[PDB]
Amino acid sequence: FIPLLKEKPNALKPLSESLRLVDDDENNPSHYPHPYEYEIDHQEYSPEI
Repeated sequence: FIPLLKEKPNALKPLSESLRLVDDDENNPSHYPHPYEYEIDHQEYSPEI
């Protein structure tokens, strides 16, 4: 699957290096990760929520 949402808004990382490949190690073959993963990585959440 080619990544299909090029918009990376309110994100902690751009979409470019987020659209890369991780290494092919003992648990995973070659595949593609997500655009907005770093925004989901350690974001301090909404205080009013």
